[PDB]
Amino acid sequence: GSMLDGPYQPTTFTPPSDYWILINSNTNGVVYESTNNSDFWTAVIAVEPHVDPVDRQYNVFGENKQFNVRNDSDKWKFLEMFRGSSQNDFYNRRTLTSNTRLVGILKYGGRIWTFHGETPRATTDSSNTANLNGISITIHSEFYIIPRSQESKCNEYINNGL
Ligand SMILES: CC(=O)N[C@@H]1[C@@H](O[C@@H]2O[C@H](CO)[C@H](O)[C@H](O)[C@H]2O[C@@H]2O[C@@H](C)[C@@H](O)[C@@H](O)[C@@H]2O)[C@H](O)[C@@H](CO)O[C@H]1O
Repeated sequence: GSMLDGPYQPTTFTPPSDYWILINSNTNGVVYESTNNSDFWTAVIAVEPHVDPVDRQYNVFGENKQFNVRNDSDKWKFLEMFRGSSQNDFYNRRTLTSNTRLVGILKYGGRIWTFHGETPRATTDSSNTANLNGISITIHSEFYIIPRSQESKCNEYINNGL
């Protein structure tokens, strides 16, 4: 393969450990939905530039939800919405403000890692789970696969683009 392997078309799958999934977001709305149905639900919402605070409807994990969103940047903003238990409300856990429209997720070392902050200085952070292998993802845009060992490149792509 290539080190940067893709693009792959939208699908649902169980990500392999130790590869970055790099998603080229092409629109507003749900970029991906990821859960193991027990303790980990993350959905990322894309919010186009210059959106004043507004309540929008999104379907996530087959549930209509209303999220208040805003973006006061020229860049796109990606909202990580999380719940760690089925009955809890989703909350906005992390954001990534980005000119490149690339969003990253990785299973590595018992945890899920994602990029947050603001390009070109976006950085990674981890999220815990007691069922890492059970996490599946439905990705609604094209994506790429890059080994964790080449995170340096992944970071470059997240921060400066393809
Ligand atoms: C110390 C370490 O290995 N950190 C890993 C993370 O990689 C770091 O990511 C931060 C942003 O949050 C910085 O970019 C930092 O430079 C990164 O460390 C560099 O790259 C990593 C992959 C290693 O090669 C390290 O030697 C190098 O300095 C990484 O994001 C997470 C999740 O994969 O694991 C951390 O251990």
